[PDB]
Amino acid sequence: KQLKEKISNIGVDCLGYGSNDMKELFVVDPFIGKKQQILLATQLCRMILKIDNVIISGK
Amino acid sequence: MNFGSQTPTIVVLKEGTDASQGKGQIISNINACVAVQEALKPTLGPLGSD
Repeated sequence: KQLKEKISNIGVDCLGYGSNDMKELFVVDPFIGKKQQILLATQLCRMILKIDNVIISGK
Repeated sequence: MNFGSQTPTIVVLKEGTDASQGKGQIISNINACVAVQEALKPTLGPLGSD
């Protein structure tokens, strides 16, 4: 659907409504909040992948 | 004349003091530096690892 139509506010309806268009379902999120999910994730995983030596001193 | 039954010999260095002669120790010192060197071997370069 999203490849066909350019309207980009259709997602997964979890409450079981008959229509997936989110204009009528009253759901809104901030841009700064959804952006930080990608930024803090992709910036952390760079650090996770760059570890080769892993030394853990037993307590 | 003697004070007692026997008299054990004195160790020159203190008991537990490690010491060694020959070319074995300097090779061990070089191998010790190479052991520390191998930890930082793949770290060198832009594509290195933390």
